[PDB]
Amino acid sequence: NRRPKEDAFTQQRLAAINPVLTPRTVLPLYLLIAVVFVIVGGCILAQNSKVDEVTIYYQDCMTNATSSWSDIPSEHWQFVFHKYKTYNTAPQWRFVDDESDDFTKQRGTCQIRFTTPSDMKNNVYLNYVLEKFAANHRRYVLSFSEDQIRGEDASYETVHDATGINCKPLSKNADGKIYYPCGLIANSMFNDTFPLQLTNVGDTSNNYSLTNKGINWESDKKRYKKTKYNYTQIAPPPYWEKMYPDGYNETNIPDIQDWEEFQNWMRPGAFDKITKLIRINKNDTLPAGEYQLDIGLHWPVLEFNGKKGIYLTHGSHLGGRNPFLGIVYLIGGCICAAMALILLTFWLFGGRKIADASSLSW
Amino acid sequence: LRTVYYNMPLPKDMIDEEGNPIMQYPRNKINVYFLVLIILGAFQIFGVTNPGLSAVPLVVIVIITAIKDAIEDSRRTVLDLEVNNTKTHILEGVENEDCKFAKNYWKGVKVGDIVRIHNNDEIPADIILLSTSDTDGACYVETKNLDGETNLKVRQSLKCTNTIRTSKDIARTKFWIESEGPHSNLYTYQGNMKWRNLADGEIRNEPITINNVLLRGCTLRNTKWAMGVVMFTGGDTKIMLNSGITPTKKSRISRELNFSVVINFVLLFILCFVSGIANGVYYDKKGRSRFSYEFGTIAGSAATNGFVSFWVAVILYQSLVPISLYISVEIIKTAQAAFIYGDVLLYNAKLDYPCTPKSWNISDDLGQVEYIFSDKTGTLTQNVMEFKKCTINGVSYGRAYTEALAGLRKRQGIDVETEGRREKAEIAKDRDTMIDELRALSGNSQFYPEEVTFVSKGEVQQRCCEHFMLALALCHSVLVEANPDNPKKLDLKAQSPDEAALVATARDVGFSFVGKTKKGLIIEMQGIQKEFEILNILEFNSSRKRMSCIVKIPGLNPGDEPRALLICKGADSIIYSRLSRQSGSNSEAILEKTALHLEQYATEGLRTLCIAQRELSWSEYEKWNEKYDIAAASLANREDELEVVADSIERELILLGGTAIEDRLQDGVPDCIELLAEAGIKLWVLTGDKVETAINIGFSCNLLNNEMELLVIKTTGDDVKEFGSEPSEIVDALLSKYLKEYFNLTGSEEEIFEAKKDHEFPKGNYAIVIDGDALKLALYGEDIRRKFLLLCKNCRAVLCCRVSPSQKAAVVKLVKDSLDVMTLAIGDGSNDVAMIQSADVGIGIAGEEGRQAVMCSDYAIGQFRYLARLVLVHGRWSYKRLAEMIPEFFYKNMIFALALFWYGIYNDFDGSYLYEYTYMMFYNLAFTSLPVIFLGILDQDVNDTISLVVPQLYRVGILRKEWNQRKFLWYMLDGLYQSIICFFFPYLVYHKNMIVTSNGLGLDHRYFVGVYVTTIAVISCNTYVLLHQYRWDWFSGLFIALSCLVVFAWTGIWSSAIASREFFKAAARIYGAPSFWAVFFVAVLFCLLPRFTYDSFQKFFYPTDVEIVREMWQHGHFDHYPPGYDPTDPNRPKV
Ligand SMILES: *[C@@H]1O[C@H](CO)[C@@H](O[C@@H]2O[C@H](CO)[C@@H](O[C@@H]3O[C@H](CO)[C@@H](O)[C@H](O)[C@@H]3O)[C@H](O)[C@H]2NC(C)=O)[C@H](O)[C@H]1NC(C)=O
Ligand SMILES: *[C@@H]1O[C@H](CO)[C@@H](O[C@@H]2O[C@H](CO)[C@@H](O)[C@H](O)[C@H]2NC(C)=O)[C@H](O)[C@H]1NC(C)=O
Ligand SMILES: *[C@@H]1O[C@H](CO[C@@H]2O[C@H](CO)[C@@H](O)[C@H](O)[C@H]2NC(C)=O)[C@@H](O)[C@H](O)[C@H]1NC(C)=O
Ligand SMILES: [Mg+2]
Repeated sequence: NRRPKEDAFTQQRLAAINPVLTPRTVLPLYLLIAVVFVIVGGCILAQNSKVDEVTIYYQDCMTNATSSWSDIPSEHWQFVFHKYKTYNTAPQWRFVDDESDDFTKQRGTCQIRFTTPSDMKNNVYLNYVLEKFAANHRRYVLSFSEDQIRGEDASYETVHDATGINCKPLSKNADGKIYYPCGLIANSMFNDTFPLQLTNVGDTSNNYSLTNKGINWESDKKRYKKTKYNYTQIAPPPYWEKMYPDGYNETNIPDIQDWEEFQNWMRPGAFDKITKLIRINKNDTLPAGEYQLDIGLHWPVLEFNGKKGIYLTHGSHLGGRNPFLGIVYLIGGCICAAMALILLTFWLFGGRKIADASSLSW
Repeated sequence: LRTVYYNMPLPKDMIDEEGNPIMQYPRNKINVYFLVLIILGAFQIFGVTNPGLSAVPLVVIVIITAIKDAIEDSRRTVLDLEVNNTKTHILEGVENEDCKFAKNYWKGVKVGDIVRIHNNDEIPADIILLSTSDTDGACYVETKNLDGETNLKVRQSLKCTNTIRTSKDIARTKFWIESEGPHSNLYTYQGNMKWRNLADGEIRNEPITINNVLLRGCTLRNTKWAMGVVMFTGGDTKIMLNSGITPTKKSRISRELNFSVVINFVLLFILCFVSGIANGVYYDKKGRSRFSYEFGTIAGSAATNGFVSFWVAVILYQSLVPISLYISVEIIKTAQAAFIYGDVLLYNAKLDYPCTPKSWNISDDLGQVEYIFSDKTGTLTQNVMEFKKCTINGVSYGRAYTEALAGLRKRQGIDVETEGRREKAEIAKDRDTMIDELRALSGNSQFYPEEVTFVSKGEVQQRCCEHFMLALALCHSVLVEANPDNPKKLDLKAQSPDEAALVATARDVGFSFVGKTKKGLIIEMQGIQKEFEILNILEFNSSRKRMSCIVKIPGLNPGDEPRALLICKGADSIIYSRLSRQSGSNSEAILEKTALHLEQYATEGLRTLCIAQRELSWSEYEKWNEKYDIAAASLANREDELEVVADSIERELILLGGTAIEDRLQDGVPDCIELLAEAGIKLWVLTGDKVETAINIGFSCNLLNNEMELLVIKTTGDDVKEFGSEPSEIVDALLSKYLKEYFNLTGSEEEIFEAKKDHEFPKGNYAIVIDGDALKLALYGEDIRRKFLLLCKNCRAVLCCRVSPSQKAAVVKLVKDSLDVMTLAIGDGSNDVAMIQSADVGIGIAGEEGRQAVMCSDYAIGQFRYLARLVLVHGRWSYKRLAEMIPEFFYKNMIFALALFWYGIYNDFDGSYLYEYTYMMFYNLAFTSLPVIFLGILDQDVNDTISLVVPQLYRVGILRKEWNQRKFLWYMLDGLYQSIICFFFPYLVYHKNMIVTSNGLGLDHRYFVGVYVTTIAVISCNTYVLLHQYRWDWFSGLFIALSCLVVFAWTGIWSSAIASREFFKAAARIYGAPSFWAVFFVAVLFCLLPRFTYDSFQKFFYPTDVEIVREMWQHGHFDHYPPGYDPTDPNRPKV
């Protein structure tokens, strides 16, 4: 009748492999981990020592530079190659002018001339570093609006008070217009202009092009689309006023379908320093020698003792160069090996034998 | 009194005294909305109230007290929720023939229906019956929750109250009701309905006693349905008010669990004012980058005293992990109690009754029992009386060898030397019969080889032999009912099992009795129905202690009326005292050695009953019964005249012989007691018996084997004094000196500082048989009960004999209170229901004629032989499972929700998150809250046939080693370690912060680091449950892989959807990047490496008993034991 359904699950007779930790299933499990994570710790640092970078900080180029060429004081640059270990041909600044056309606190095209004796091989990436610009506060990274990013319209209340993301400080001026990229992220954008080509200087004068097409992901334009409204009742945010001194006309509406250095700034970097990609070249190789680029300064970094800079690199499959992710395998390998030759230094001389069930046979 | 009207729609806004809801009764629905305001306010959309540092005594107090007990109860709100609606029907609303009430729909549960109850439907309230379909309303009351008895007492609705029955005759009554209120009673109610007719159309009464008031706590069997108005409400039904006297708050884990939750909050409020003192040292710096590009006040006070709308966005989120724990163990304990119920080896196949758990809450508290309290009659003996021996005028022929195995303690004779001697004598009984219709398959009777040529024929010994032999079957209390399967067989029901032991044997002795009818009682002769009859009955009572009858003996000769004689039987208190000097049977060479032959029966452990006879006068034979109709049967039966008239004329009493009654054991009890007492459980037998047939079975069912001290209490006094003069009085000094002598003979440890205690099993074997009236004088006052305890604590198995049924519940409260130790109480009967409720786990044997100790129990095992299968298999599993997953729940939250804090030091404690808004939601719901359910359900540390063979694995439970607070603080420090690995391993990939992509495009949002952090946290604490469980298998190994790739498949579905802002492609950006898969294989290692080392260091060099057994189990020490094995069974080999 009510015999309770014997089915090898309700009596818990599930087929079961019953693992037992002896030194027969453990020492072939510590040795197999210790021999993998060293030959993976060698294969990764083989890949992650060939990676070459160029890092130049230019934040002080307005003050501590001259109209003539002067070398960088070397607390503002470091770069390492895999064919040239010791390499001390220092790059040099040139601050052109204070051009006196609505002059601001920080302006004048700092032109940096660097020297690379190797080849950033196929894909060459031009990032930009930004130390001590804390861009991860509570109110900062929650201040944009997804209706404007996806291109659609906006009311005043759709961007002022919304769940999570809202343009709470920066949705209207005294005139009371709608800012088109509202929020403290897009309002405080890095607006230092970069050249579209690294000039070849001294030897050849055959230039090296750097497009900003395909500067982030191809499957990303389906949320950064073109705007839906073309209104004169919108106007740039209060720090874009040098770039648009009279507002949006019918022509200067920013298509963020392909204005792709802005799509990088709408992901706020999550730490102290920030590197966002701004110039790529998927076509050519970078021949060795010496180059020069022309950065037009517009970003007032010096008041909070911060930094700006350059990060020219060729990326691996593991990204850029970082000695951590290879050296932590050989820490993860030379500890499980050291805990394989301690748990056998004790097992051969402590030496428990598999016996009767103790403490009940005492 | 009380007011209930009929056919009203029961409005809500009315106050009028025609109204039924204006009495304002409560419901049967005796929270969720408070949980919703937590989750909405927690981190995102709808924050109702986030005041800051003022709710810090508001949220931590409600969840540990007001929300723990709401989730803990699994029968007050779960058996109250699933019972609804209990057959809502469609014969409702539209109805016609006017003067016919159009039917209504009031609520779900209400008063005023005509809603039926079918078979297997839990009745929503207390009902009085109105109509059925059978004849004479052939229905009854059932006793599953609140009522208690076994038999099916027929109960009628009145013969014109049962005129209305159809759905054409449904709305055809109306009358108002007198009732009563709250009384905390079970079998008392008053009422009367002057109800309205159907046929006549007039108004007519109906008397009400208790028996038509069936209850809410019922579930109907064996009949289809019944009808009635829902007369009484559900909110006054007293089953939750009578049961239990305890709130069954659980055990040493779930009463110490809520202290473990507070240590989680206390060691997380510290990391909120270390955040508080580190966010005030950030505002007074003013050289940081928070003023140019950020537009606010040049001050602090985000909400109050810094960024506190983040800090109380974590406290209100970390107040969801204790809420998730209480839901996590009320799915484990509901499942660990649903595999006891579904087990075929805890099944009473003779009665078709599985081990039904009457408390789904506790199963863990089985696994840490070390005091079993029992009862001899019922719970470790068979509790059917059968007739073995008898003495007849000196001769007592043949000995059915059952319990001379402890009177002959030094060796047993059942091998070949005494059993096969009398088994051949039992074959000598059954291979031939002198009279037919002897059943000979269930007899086991008083065996009778031959007396005079196998038929017994000047021999006056036989003349009064069959006189009393038929008399014990002629006159007795119960009546011989019929077997419906076959008319040739006769079954016998009784409430006194000894009295039906006589009648069932005397049929099988000879002269096969069939019919006990009020028409008459036959004796076969001549082919004509020669037939006898009785006049009346005299009831055996415990206030009477004896039994007589009033029998008819005819006048068998013409022209004369001969002389009759009357019967007497019972216990031997006053039987031996009244001597015989005038009858033909005097105190002589017969009468004293047959008393010795009844003194010998207790020495081999039998229920010594006697049989005797009466003297009268000839002319007083009518005078003896002419005052009985006016003084005994009319009104004064329960009053004290029946003892007075049974002492007046019988000043001396005539004794002839005696009848011996013996009680078997239940099946497998001497193996079960052998099994449980070596597992570490000091078991105490609280019996209702004297010394020498409770210590007789104490060697039969092998709880006493070697040591028992010879005790001579030899007192007859009492203790009316308390203040001084202790050596002046006899009894109080002597039993207390007996305590200190048998201290100072066995060790000078009279002691006052009670705070020392071991739970270790005692080394020297000892046993106490204390004598009922001694423990009453030992549990009485202060400083004598503690001399009683540490005496009994230093023993294997004490026995307490002649114990009052209130003293049973007092001696189990003594060990439970004065020591920190939970106890068990097993039972069957209304004499230790107070013992079941007293102990922390009350097991109850079911299936008998008494079952008040079944619905009041905590489990419902069939025989006692299942107790060592419930405790030692399903109980120690429920403590090695659940004292492990409880610290596997306060580990896997701080592997994850402490990296919210470690991204405070890289955020200046300013208050940005690191996870999605759905990696905070779906972490403790889908990602990792699934396998700690299955370490709680599918973790057999050793197999089912292995914990029975090695029962000493249960000593982990007594000593409290699988659960202590110090085990817990090495699993919060194991989360605080692995929350710097699961965070700083995706930090130091980004710490120089290059690109981390093969395609060079880079990904460094806050949310693309919390996919590097969550996905190496969900894997590095799903393997940690996989590595720590015993018995990896096919079902829990499956759903620990399908919780390892729900994290890879909830990114790949929600991030690819456009509704997730910042996200369109966190599948391909992250998982197709070689930097994720190169750090996913390091922090999975570094989270397991400091514990798979320690689990290998501890399981090699300081091992526990539960791996030493399961590594012998793979060498093959336990190969020959079959699957589906229990030693405590006779029908299977023990090997
Ligand atoms: C883009 O580059 C401009 C440089 O022209 C960055 O500087 C910001 O320029 C605006 C326009 O002049 C400044 O607003 C003005 O500030 C002065 C005080 O110096 C005040 O008196 C005026 O009434 C007006 O508000 C703005 O202050 C200045 N930014 C800072 C930090 O001083 C601008 O930040 C860049 N935009 C980006 C990166 O989005
Ligand atoms: C609206 O304003 C924009 C700039 O704010 C004007 O764009 C400039 O047009 C002149 C015309 O020759 C160019 O020389 C500039 O290079 C343009 N600016 C940029 C950034 O490319 C635009 O012409 C204005 N609309 C009208 C109708 O005059
Ligand atoms: C290649 O680079 C040369 C660079 O030469 C000078 O560049 C500056 C500014 O770029 C320009 O003002 C001068 O006229 C250039 N010539 C001299 C003699 O100073 C430029 O010609 C172009 O940028 C590039 N030309 C080609 C053909 O690619
Ligand atoms: Mg009993």
